[PDB]
Amino acid sequence: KQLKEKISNIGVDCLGYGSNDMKELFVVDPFIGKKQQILLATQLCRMILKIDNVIISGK
Amino acid sequence: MNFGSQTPTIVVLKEGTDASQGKGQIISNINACVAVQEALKPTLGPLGSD
Repeated sequence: KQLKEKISNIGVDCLGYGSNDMKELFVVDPFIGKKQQILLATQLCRMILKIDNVIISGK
Repeated sequence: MNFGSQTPTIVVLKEGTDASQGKGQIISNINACVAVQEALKPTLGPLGSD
């Protein structure tokens, strides 16, 4: 659907409504909040992948 | 004349003091530096690892 139509506010309806268009379902999120999910994730995983030596001193 | 039954010999260095002669120790010192060197071997370069 999203490849066909350019309207980009259709997602997964979890409450079981008959229509997936989110204009009528009253759901809104901030841009700064959804952006930080990608930024803090992709910036952390760079650090996770760059570890080769892993030394853990037993307590 | 003697004070007692026997008299054990004195160790020159203190008991537990490690010491060694020959070319074995300097090779061990070089191998010790190479052991520390191998930890930082793949770290060198832009594509290195933390």
